[PDB]
Amino acid sequence: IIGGEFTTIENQPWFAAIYRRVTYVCGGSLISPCWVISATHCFIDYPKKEDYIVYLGRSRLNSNTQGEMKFEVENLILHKDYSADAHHNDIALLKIRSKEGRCAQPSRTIQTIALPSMYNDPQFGTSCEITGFGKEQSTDYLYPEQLKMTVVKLISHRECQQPHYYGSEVTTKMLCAADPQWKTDSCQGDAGGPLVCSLQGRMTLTGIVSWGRGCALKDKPGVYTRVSHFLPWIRSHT
Repeated sequence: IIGGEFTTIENQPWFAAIYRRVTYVCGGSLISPCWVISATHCFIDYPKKEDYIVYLGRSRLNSNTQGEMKFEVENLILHKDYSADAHHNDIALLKIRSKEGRCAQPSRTIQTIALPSMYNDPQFGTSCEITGFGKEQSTDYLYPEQLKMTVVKLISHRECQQPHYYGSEVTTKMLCAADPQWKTDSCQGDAGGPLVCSLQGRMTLTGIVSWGRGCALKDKPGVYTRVSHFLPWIRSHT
């Protein structure tokens, strides 16, 4: 996360920290006790489910947050229509199961996030939040030890397709979001994480961090998987 602020898991209780056996891989979001949703490009190079570890209720990258839960990946579902270069259908599902053979157990540091209703997204200009352990600066080598979050505004497909933006690289299955001053944004390491918006009432997983040209660059918004356009897929796989 470029700019923004530090936070603890209490402020984004559905955030899942995904690692590979051990280094960090990507963020994710708990949509149900047994299911975490993320981005396929995060695991494409290592599709083997047994190579991953998922944590819930974790606020620190390399330290065990008090109250956290650790899970193995019982099923790593990548999207069969995924394609790259811009990422298409960048969505993935991880069915979690602890060594005790149980799914997530809700708590003050672990809760689920509601999915959007079919094709129901906030109006462009709406402020939403993004969370992750990604770089705080494009030139950084290290990722922050403390979870971060920030606010970005939804950009219409109209605007995002403009010349100076992404033109045709962005599709209707993607959502663009950025800061009006381009001073804050998601970055390397934030992929798979949540783009949460208050949809007239409740916090809703409107998007999943997917891709972007650089980070916090003028006319280069963050691009997110448009969750409200993947409900059939999520439904059929859960």
